[PDB]
Amino acid sequence: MDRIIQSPGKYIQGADVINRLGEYLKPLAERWLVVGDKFVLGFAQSTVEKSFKDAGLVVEIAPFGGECSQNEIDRLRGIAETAQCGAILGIGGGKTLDTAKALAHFMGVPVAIAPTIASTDAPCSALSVIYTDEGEFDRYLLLPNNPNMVIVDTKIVAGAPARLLAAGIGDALATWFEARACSRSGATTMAGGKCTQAALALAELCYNTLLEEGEKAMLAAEQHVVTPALERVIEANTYLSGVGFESGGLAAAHAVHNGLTAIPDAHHYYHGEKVAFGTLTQLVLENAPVEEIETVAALSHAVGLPITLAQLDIKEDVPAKMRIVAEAACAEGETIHNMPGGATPDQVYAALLVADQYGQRFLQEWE
Amino acid sequence: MDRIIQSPGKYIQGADVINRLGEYLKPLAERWLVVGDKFVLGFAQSTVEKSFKDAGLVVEIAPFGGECSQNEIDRLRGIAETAQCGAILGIGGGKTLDTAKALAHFMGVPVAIAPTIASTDAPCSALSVIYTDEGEFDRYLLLPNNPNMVIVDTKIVAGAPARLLAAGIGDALATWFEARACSRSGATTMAGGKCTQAALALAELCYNTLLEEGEKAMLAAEQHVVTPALERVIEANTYLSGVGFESGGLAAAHAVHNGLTAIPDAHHYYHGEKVAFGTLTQLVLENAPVEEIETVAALSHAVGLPITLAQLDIKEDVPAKMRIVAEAACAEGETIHNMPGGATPDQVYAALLVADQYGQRFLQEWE
Amino acid sequence: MDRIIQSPGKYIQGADVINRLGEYLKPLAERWLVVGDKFVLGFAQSTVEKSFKDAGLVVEIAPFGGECSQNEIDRLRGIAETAQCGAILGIGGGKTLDTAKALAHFMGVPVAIAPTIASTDAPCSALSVIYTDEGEFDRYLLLPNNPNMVIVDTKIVAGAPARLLAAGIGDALATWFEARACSRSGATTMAGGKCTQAALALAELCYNTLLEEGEKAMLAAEQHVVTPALERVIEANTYLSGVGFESGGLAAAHAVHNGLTAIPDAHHYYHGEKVAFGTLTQLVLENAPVEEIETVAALSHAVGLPITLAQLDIKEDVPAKMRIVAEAACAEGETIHNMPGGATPDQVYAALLVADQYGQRFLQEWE
Amino acid sequence: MDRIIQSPGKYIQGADVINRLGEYLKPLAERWLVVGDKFVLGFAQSTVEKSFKDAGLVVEIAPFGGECSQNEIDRLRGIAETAQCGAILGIGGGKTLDTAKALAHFMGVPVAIAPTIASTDAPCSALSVIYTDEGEFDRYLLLPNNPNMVIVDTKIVAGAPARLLAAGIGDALATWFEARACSRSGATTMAGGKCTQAALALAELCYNTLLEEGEKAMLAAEQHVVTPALERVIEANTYLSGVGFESGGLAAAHAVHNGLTAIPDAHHYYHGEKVAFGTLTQLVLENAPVEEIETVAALSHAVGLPITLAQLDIKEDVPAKMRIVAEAACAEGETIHNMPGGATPDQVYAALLVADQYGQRFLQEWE
Amino acid sequence: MDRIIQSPGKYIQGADVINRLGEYLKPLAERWLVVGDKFVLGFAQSTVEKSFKDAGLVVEIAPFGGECSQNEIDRLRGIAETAQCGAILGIGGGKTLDTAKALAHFMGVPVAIAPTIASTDAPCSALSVIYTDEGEFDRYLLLPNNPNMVIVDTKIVAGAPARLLAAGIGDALATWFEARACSRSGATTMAGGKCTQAALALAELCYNTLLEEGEKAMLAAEQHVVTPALERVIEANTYLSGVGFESGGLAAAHAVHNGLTAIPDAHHYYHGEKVAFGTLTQLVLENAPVEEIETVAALSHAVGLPITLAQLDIKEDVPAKMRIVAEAACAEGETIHNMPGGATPDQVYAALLVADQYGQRFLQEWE
Ligand SMILES: [Zn+2]
Ligand SMILES: [Zn+2]
Ligand SMILES: [Zn+2]
Ligand SMILES: [Zn+2]
Ligand SMILES: [Zn+2]
Repeated sequence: MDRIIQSPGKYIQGADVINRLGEYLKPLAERWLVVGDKFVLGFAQSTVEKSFKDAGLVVEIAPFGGECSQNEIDRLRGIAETAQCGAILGIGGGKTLDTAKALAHFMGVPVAIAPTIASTDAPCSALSVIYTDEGEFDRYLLLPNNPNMVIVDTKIVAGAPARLLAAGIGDALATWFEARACSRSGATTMAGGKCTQAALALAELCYNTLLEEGEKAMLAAEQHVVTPALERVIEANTYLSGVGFESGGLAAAHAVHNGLTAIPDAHHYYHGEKVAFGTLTQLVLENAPVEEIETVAALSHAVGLPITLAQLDIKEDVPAKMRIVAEAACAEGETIHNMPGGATPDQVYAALLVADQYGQRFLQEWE
Repeated sequence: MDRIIQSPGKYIQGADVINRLGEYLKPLAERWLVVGDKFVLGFAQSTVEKSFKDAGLVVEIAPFGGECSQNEIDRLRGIAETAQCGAILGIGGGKTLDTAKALAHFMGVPVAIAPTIASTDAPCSALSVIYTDEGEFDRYLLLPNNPNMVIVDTKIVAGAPARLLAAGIGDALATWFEARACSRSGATTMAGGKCTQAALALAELCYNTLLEEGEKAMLAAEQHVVTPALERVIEANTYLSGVGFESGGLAAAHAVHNGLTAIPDAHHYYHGEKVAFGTLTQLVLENAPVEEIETVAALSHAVGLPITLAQLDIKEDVPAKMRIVAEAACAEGETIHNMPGGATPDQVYAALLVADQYGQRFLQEWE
Repeated sequence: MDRIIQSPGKYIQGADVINRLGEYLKPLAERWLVVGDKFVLGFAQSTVEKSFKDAGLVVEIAPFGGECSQNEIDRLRGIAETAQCGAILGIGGGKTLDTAKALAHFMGVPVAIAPTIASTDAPCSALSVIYTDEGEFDRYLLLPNNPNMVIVDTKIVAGAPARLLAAGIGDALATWFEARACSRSGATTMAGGKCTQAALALAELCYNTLLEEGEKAMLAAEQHVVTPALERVIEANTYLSGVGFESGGLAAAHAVHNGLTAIPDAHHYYHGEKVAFGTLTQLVLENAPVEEIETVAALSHAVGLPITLAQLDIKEDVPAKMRIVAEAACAEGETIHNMPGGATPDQVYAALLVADQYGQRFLQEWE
Repeated sequence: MDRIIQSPGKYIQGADVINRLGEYLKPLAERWLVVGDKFVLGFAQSTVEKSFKDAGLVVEIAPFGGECSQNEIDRLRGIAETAQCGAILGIGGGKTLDTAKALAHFMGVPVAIAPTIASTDAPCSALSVIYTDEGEFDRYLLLPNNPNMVIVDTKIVAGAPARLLAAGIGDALATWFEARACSRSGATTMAGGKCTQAALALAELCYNTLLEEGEKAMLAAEQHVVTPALERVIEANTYLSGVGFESGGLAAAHAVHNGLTAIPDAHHYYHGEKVAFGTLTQLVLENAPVEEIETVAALSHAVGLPITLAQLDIKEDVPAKMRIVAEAACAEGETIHNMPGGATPDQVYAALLVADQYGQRFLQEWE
Repeated sequence: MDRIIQSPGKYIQGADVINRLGEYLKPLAERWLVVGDKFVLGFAQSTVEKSFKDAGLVVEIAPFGGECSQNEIDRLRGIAETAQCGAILGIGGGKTLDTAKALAHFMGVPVAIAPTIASTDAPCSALSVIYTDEGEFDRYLLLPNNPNMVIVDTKIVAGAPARLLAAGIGDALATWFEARACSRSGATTMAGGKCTQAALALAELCYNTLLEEGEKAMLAAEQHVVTPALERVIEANTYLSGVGFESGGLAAAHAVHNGLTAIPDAHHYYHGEKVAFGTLTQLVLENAPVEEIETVAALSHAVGLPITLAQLDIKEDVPAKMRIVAEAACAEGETIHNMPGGATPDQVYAALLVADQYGQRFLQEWE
């Protein structure tokens, strides 16, 4: 069929770049509503308003309620209309950015996304994961276009807990392996077409960047300072992993992540930490070479990601729980079917237990 | 500085994709202005009208004057304002596409670009090219956004004259060496910042795609058929070249192309045919290793591109003419100053004469 | 799915091996029906009768009608029931061996296969190609088991025309590429399942043996002497190629070969000669790397196989004839759908014209 | 000599494949006798009867006594003849399968072999192994042909004790070294001739598979689940090890195995466990390179196989017990003579003590 | 710019070479002033006077005060002028050698430099290093030419404390990384121009020598004996490190060294010991590949050099003391600007903390 690649129109990243929000956003619109994370605004609202004023723009700073509900979308739209805003800027965590994207869609205005943590691949994407109130996956919610601009302040991001950066590494570690399987299987990407050569290049660039700079970036994040290794990992976590998964395809890792949410044991863990184990489960499922799985297992453990089920607090009734996880992964419309050859709930259940047994041996041999 | 990458929102390519212009373009607008020249609508108008009709879209045909003049934009803006057009769709060659991107800027509406040839990297960029009369350079006129959508029909491109695909390979072969040179020097790219890891990976992917698929794509182009090698080169000529040049950087290869237009001898040669010689010039200028120059010289000769000044019909008064080219290439605002250490016109003059010597010997002793 | 590999019960190979047909076939049955045409029985009958007599076996000679038709199998059935034969020995070429294979199936008796040429991979397979009485194709008859015993006399094969051995190399040379395609796409082999690791091992062993012994074997072939290189190409032409295609899978090359049969120009050319050009076409279709295509075209030229359409006497009205070959190859049930991603007739048409252009240039620059 | 390769007619493996036993066995006969051990029929009988009945077949379930004796073969021959059985299906472990294969031979009917464990290379072979009543090796009993079908349910095999899969790895691990030895010496294989290229590739593929998948398979075996690595190892344990030892040849490894049965100490250890030490002994005997011995020693220990005599419970009066093993291995009719340059009992005695010291040191440095 | 490489006129090294000081110095002058520290003349004076006297030279022994002050230079200038001295010979450590070189400059006479330790790259250079009286870096004082002769007695150097040879390794270890940085950025070297090829080869040769001979040399140093490895390291510590830093350029390593002198904690540590941590800091700053950082960290620790701040006694109030180091390194007139893309004090501060964490972890895994 057709080959399609989607991208945000502009990706900018740099230290203290929120000082330049005004100059970068001015071409898009003149009247902006800012849906700001309460924590981000507590320490930076002054400089955001100054950045806009110095560029001759008008702002309506709107503290984000916290949840990405339709109530909150409606409330924010009223503010935006009363102020006659022509574009939305979301700045903060994922729930903040997902709201800004939904708002600007309903208002048919351009959107700017400014993540303040590099913990998932969601920002650049034209997507949204819809979740039941029990913490279990439901559906992917698509949007007609990607954000117009993504702006990443690497100094703000370096301030977050390093666990968040590692969770982004976990979500990005999957990119190459799931896009590669979609290429092998002739699967359709979330952009609606076959793989381009470009998307597969970025997905493989993502994986290699994490291998070469993951541990060094983790060192800078713990000190909350910016080094070039950190910059590269933030780009891998945001642009590369975003364009890679959307335009290269999802497969077993994210299906296993959605399957893990169907049990409450790992509810208190981040997206990327569950994806980290889904990658390892995909490598067993597709019988990756022993050298490949050892590398992925070693980098994952080197940044604190879980490589066994106990590290996601799954410790009792493991078999019963893994049947639920496996059936959930194989549900209708799930991405596990993009695996070369496909996968059966008996097959995913096997890989779960075997990935776990492999992770346990690696932690033993590391001592 | 910040690191910035720009891209069209969506890039689609595939065989007979014009039949699906309706469904791809619908989420962007409903009432469209189709801009094309007599030849282009000769074979497309019927299928374009039908695709938009079955999708519930209103289409307004508007033949093109052949040149990207301000009078043509206002004229087309009138027809579009009268028909209440929501988006502009340009279909055809560079002039048509540059017109459609310039028009939709003034009207403040989305644009879709449907190139019917892969001969320059212009389609994806947020850039026109401003020239003189009889002469051929003025400046680079910038744009605020990249095209909303680029849709390349590979069956249409396969029907074009193969010489036009070699021109595209010429314009694209320069991408990696110019972006590499900007990475080595810290040059600001036309996206406004430093190189992203992503921009450099697509620029290198462009070079390797031409190396591995270039001649295979030419076999298909001369038979006017679509093979996977042809699709890969089309993507390298359009998307990889367009993003790689604009977000990777320009250097001496396009400055020397721009100087080659200050003399009249090569006016009957295409854009990428003169870039082909500017790439070799830059490889002499930067003293690229011999294995690198030979590889670029051999591929260029394999697809019919010029590697000497006589192949651009410059056979008389060569030093005096090359002094004009050199002085033009080093003019203020030209991109040759992005080379590591810069470039004096004495050194560009040197590089032109030595590059021409190299090609003469390659055509003799090294083929 | 299940993974299945099928093989003949015993494959025996040696010089002057028909002298030992009696002791090899003795444990299967005592009364044997020997099917063979006039030419083969002309040089083999006396030797078969001696070997069977000294071994204590009973022979019933049954001269072969010449066609592998249903009526010819029925006729040989009556003859074989009247002589109360316990097994069937077919000796000679394809249509004979195919007739003996199907006859022993309907009679529920062992079969031995004694090829006197190594020109196709048919002998070892559990398949008989059934023609009408007048000689037109009828159906592919799938047998439930492979030949109980296959006995190849290398000296007899050395005496045959060398053009036949080169045709065998053509048929075998498709083995590795077609099975690798079926592995990538997950196709079902003619053995009813997915690829075993063993079948793909033998498929690739076949390809390397042709690369390493092909030229050396043809020297022994044209001198009608037996050398170890000839003994290896015979094994590759018979057992490796046979299990390779049946348990590894068929794809574009044999599909394209059937399409060439629709064109009447290449009628006076052999199976493997048409298959050789089918392999080149598949390599263009699947965009195999230039180094791979070059290696295959070089080996094909070294053994006299056709790498252009004019070497198959297809010189006039080429675009019309290729549209017929392409339609015939993409027909229902034809193995082109085993390609990764499948192939449309327009894609197979394109590959056919480009593969021909490639071989033309290879022939031109090799001289 | 003639080069000969034998094989079972059809090899099938898959998870839950006993559900499809009927369709696979359909073309062989309508009325089947099922020889099953009492334990195996406990979980399999109900499923077998449904698979046969739904396929339009007729089954007669005959529980297996436990031993492969002539009295047991005669007793089962009665049941089959009274029930007018057209073929024999054995299902279970080695003694069941060996019985089935013999019974079908005397009745002159086809046989299907469904092994429920992958612990030995004997399924798929056209032979039995004769023993005394003290436990010492007697001879090999050769059958005329290999089984008609071998059907391996991988889910059933994963449920077996993991020690049995490791015993299969120990048996299969010798395949390559003994076939390579026979090729080097030009010995005659159990299939009656010289090595074919096909058999050496299958022998080597066996070794490489165990190296690459052996540890991943033991993870899934110990969880009693099916992963692609466990399936590859089962195919290596059964088909590759089967064709490889029979048509690639035996040498010192199995000779040294038979010697170890001449002493009572290693009676509690399975077949493949003693073959494991035989392979190390052969590697000392033929003076394998120190990197080759270590790789084999490491893989053996990684899956629990003995690499010292004490791990075979041979701990007292070792030089006495090894002289017995040495002369037993060197006896008339043993394969030790297939070693390049042969081997005297003094030489094998040397290799036994030295291999033991090697493994003791390998284990000592496991700290 | 112009490419420039400076050097001392003659570099001589050998065991017991102070016995030959006279013949080597003969052509420079007949009447010499010998500036010697009181300790150095203790073992050297008697030998020096005999080497000079036997060579027909005339010597005036002037004991060195201890400091390189103008009052000391004037005092020695008096002694020399009264004794009608034609050249100056300094013999001892850094302050003696720096004094000798300055004195000869004011008198306009030749100078010979005989270093008794190999702890720094300053012998051979055409410069002094100016300091405050608290211990903080002031500036560099440039001399017009390099010394006329540098004569290094390797036996004398082997008698020095081994810690001093390791300090020379720490100084020399930076030569390649700083010259490579200056080459990359196109910075101007201390010799006034751009890097020559000769200087980069000497810079890289320095690094490779320390890698290959560093540990072997520290064995002989700690035994105070002369081996070829100790001689190669002395040449790398003195000549290669000398020409390499002066005509290859300085960057972040020595800039970070000067910062560490802005705080009092690391005062008990020699020059090269603080440069050792500066090299690690530069390697973080420029984001060197993780294999390059580790090789340098490993070699440093192998010879006793600091790879953490605590090993420089910087243990309390670290973020405070590092901000001082950072701004000191980034001051005007410092070489940090020679880094590709330069470096802000925030960036150097990042690199200081991160490098420290890296070394702490390198050391932690030393168990
Ligand atoms: Zn994710
Ligand atoms: Zn261009
Ligand atoms: Zn064929
Ligand atoms: Zn065995
Ligand atoms: Zn220094």
